[PDB]
Amino acid sequence: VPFVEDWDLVQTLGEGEVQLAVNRVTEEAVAVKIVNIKKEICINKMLNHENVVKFYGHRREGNIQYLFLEYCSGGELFDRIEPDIGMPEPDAQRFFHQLMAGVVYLHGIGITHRDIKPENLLLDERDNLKISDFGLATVFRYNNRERLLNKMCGTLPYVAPELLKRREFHAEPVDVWSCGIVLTAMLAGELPWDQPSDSCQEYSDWKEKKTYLNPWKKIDSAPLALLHKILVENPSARITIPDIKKDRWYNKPLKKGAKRPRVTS
Ligand SMILES: COc1cc2c(cc1OC)-c1n[nH]c(-c3ccc(O)cc3)c1C2
Repeated sequence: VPFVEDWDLVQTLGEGEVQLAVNRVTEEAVAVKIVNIKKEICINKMLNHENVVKFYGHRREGNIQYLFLEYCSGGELFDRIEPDIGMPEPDAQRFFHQLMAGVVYLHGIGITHRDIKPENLLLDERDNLKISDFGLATVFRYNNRERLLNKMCGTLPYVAPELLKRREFHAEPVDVWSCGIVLTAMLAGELPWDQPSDSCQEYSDWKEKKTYLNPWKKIDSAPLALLHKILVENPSARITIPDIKKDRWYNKPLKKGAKRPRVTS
């Protein structure tokens, strides 16, 4: 079948750069990443899950690497968050369920993302959350042996406090913490601190349990009981994903399914 391997770059999705590519024959839409990268390709080749951005393949034309990835027409979770407001709680709960399914998957295969934030959480046509960008990702468990991390990476507002205080740390509690910062952004439409350090007034207020202040003031007591268990400074006392799935707000019926077509009489 001629020309089925030809793609047209029709618009920039993000900045290397990510372009929306449309197949000349089929009109199938994919996102093409134009660019460390050797590790990114190898990690993406291991991934196959409904809440992880699909990897179709890669091609190298000289010095330029072309990564063929899933186009998520719903865009970023970031653009669903209304500044200083957030989003309806049943939406945030459904996105948080999906974020956990993805993170459970990655952790089960011994991969840590290390930069979870709403800019990286994409949405497909049915608003299904997909984790993206494996550029900072790494193997923390191999041959059933865990290796402690020491490399400082991520984005300061989403980084766990042990990354700024300790030489070495477990990988899984770091991704749990960032998921708790994402949940805060979804329910309050604002980040609680610039970084999780004692020098940060907002961070000290949280540790002092001053939940009468923002963003905690905008969050209902049931999701806020969950954020109290996630945003725990000691990563050994911090809630794990198996225990998150047992949380009351996490199991609270709130959201109806996607409205199906209906007629009366
Ligand atoms: C800013 O808006 C968007 C951004 C983006 C998309 C779609 C958007 O709007 C529909 C999209 N699909 N796949 C990807 C994407 C896929 C893999 C990756 O590593 C990085 C980005 C993006 C970014």
